[PDB]
Amino acid sequence: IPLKYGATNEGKRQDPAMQKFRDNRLGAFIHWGLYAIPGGEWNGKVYGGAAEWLKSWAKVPADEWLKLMDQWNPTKFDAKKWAKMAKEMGTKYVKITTKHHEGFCLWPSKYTKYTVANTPYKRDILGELVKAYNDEGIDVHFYFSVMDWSNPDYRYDIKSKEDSIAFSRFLEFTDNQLKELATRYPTVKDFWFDGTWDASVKKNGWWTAHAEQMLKELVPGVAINSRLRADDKGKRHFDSNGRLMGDYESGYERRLPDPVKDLKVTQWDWEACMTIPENQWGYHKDWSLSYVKTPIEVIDRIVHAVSMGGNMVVNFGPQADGDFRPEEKAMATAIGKWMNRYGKAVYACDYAGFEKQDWGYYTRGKNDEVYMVVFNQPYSERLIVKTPKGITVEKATLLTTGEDITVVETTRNEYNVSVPKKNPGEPYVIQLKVRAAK
Amino acid sequence: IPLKYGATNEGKRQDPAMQKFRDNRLGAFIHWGLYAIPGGEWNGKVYGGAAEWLKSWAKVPADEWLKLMDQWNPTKFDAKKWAKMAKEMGTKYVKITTKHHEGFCLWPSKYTKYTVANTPYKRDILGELVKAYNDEGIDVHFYFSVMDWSNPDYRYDIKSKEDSIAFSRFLEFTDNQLKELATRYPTVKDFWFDGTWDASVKKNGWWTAHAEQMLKELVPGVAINSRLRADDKGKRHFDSNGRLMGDYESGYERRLPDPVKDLKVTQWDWEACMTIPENQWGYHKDWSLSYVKTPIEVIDRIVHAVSMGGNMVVNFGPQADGDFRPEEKAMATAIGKWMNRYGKAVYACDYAGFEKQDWGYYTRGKNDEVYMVVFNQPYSERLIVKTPKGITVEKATLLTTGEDITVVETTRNEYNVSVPKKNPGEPYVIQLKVRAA
Ligand SMILES: C[C@@H]1O/C(=N\OC(=O)Nc2ccccc2)[C@@H](O)[C@H](O)[C@@H]1O
Ligand SMILES: C[C@@H]1O/C(=N\OC(=O)Nc2ccccc2)[C@@H](O)[C@H](O)[C@@H]1O
Repeated sequence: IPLKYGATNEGKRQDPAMQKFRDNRLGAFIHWGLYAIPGGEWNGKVYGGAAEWLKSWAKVPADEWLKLMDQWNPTKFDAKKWAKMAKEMGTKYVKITTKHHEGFCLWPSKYTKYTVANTPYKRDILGELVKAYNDEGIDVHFYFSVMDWSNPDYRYDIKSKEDSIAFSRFLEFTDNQLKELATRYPTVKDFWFDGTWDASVKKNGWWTAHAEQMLKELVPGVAINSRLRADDKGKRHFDSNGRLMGDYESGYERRLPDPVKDLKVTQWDWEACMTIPENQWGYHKDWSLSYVKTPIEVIDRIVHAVSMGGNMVVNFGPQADGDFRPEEKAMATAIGKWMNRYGKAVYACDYAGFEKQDWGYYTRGKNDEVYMVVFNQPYSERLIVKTPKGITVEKATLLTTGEDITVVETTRNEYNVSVPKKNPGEPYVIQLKVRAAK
Repeated sequence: IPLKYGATNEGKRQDPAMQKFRDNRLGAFIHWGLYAIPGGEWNGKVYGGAAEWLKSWAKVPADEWLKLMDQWNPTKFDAKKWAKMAKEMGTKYVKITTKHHEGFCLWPSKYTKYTVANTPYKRDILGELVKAYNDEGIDVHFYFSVMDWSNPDYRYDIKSKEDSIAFSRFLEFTDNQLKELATRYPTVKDFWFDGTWDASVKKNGWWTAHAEQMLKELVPGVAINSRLRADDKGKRHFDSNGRLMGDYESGYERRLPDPVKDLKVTQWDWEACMTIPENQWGYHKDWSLSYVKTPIEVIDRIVHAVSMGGNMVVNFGPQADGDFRPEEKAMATAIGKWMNRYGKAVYACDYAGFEKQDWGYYTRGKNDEVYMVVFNQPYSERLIVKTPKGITVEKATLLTTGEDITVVETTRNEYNVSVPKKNPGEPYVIQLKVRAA
């Protein structure tokens, strides 16, 4: 099908900027906005829904919601501390909410009064974060919500002549903010779009293709996520020729691809994001309301992503005062101790092409290292490895100690790899040397 | 498709005899015959192939092979010590080679001279084992090879009038031995046929249906394996309508059914068999030539079978002297030590209807117990349980202790059934209380 506004990449991008986005592998997400103030409570009622949607849950008028700017004073905010927290965690990039659905900008936009500038704190939070993260060697990605609850020219659908004209004004406004972010903060490496699912955006595929090109023209090598993009026909993420639009698929949140049934995902770049609670992105005061993931449950999902050729981003919702809740400091600390030991099987790794086994995941390094990441320790003391046609295992090594690991052939294309003599007592890595028959 | 010699069961038999066959779940195989004497070596060459096929590997003439009878003298043999070893192991049934391809009979058959009777030992080994196993409360099943290298009336195909005349004589001989086993040893619970794959048997489907019928008449509630059976069109195991013949499917000697892709096996009774080495059933003197399974690799396979509504039989190949090699005594000892702790999860258990998880297998007790048989201990300290649509986990208990196990709900239809407060330190069992509505 001829499309003017469909996909622009033939397979994965291999330019250095995309290779860096991919090699980074582990990200953090920051959700910070006016929603951190009520933290899921409005007018004495606590709402179970995602805190950053509280304006919706509590049916708050825009005027009353955005009045929260008068209370915005994150006195314990310290962009250097935040960047050290991310660096200690082992995050290679941070994705920041520049503007959520609420419409409150974390940078002093000249296109709205609903920004950091018009609060008691006054400071350009986005700018302080970009510089602090960048000083730590950490890449910065901008989340941006097209849907904007603060602009009455937004429309969910086009059902009239006045909807058409208002939505045209809305797209001009959106272009102004996007160009302003690209120009103010040229170290930006990615635009992660949200609030682009409505019938209104679907009917403006041309506009989604325009925003992608506009930002690519302003920011050499910038990445753009698939959630932005609709084609000529208003088909999202993948065009009507089934090709991926944008630079990477960003449709995975809180259910990762099946390691046996979804090997299709290894054909394109992709990024999963995840919450620590079941479904809280912004600060919610009461994490007793849903299940809260442990560090290992989070590390399992990071390795799972990389094992299938994808990035993983772990969300944080900072407190209204500018500090991180205890649960989130414990998470970043725990992930960071594990990444310092075992990160060689995450950073710059990818799909290995081996059949999934029960003990954990395989990942593949740039020089054909095959890492076994063991999450489930067999009582048998043998890790089953089934090799693809023509692949043999020549050696196994415990990554953290360098100790040689016994490898025994059990049948054609199957080995037992021995567990370490001493139980590592957490998820661990055995590095395989393998050979391809010519 | 209209069939006279297709399936005789509609779904699973549920008479007490089949319920016993199924509840037993854990079997032992015994491969014992003349092949135990050479143990895979013939004229100074050790053959790497299955030792019970040595006659075929070394191309031994029947006359020369069957002369091994002259050396058959297992003076270390004691059926009571065999029946005790099987009892310690937690085996509920024993499948015994009455006659393997070589055609040497472990019972004094009237229809051939190639029997224990015509050896120095003289004694009815089969009858001795039947009594010893039965007195320890162990069911006894008869392996029987229709293909018989001792009888020149055997044919692989029927391509001449002489082929027809000879094979007809061979089927008469086969019926005689089958009738003789069923009458001499009426405690027999099952006949597990082998040597039935040749065009000669496939083209005589009527006969396979006759041997099943004849044995079911002589032995009330006897089981008959799928391997015997060919229908009217020569379709084996499953008839041309896709319906299982005999009382259970006998396969998965190479690989067990896949826990995700082959849930279809839960629809019929089935039994897997396995070797401890990669492919040795009869005694082979050199177990260094292939990989030898550890006890936990064997218990993994047993639990896998029951988790998919199947039986598992672990093979033993006794030495020519009538004793068992050190590796087989260690295996039997270890399987029993584990089965005494955790056997509630195996005996009289079946498919649980739960989505397979990485840490191990579900089995279902007769009263809706759900056992998590944990082989792969998560560092997370959380065992993921996705329940089917309309099931909840009310509690969890370390089977060996009484100790209660924290269940946490995580999403709709998912839990972190906690691991036991203390790590059972081997494949272990946590028991779940479920509830539907
Ligand atoms: C990154 C997160 O994502 C969102 N929305 O994304 C989706 O709705 N994703 C989605 C929905 C259905 C299927 C797949 C993805 C936001 O509304 C949320 O507040 C947060 O910023
Ligand atoms: C029980 C064992 O089984 C045999 N044959 O069985 C099979 O080959 N079984 C099989 C093969 C393919 C698919 C399913 C079952 C015999 O030749 C062997 O000596 C041993 O007695």
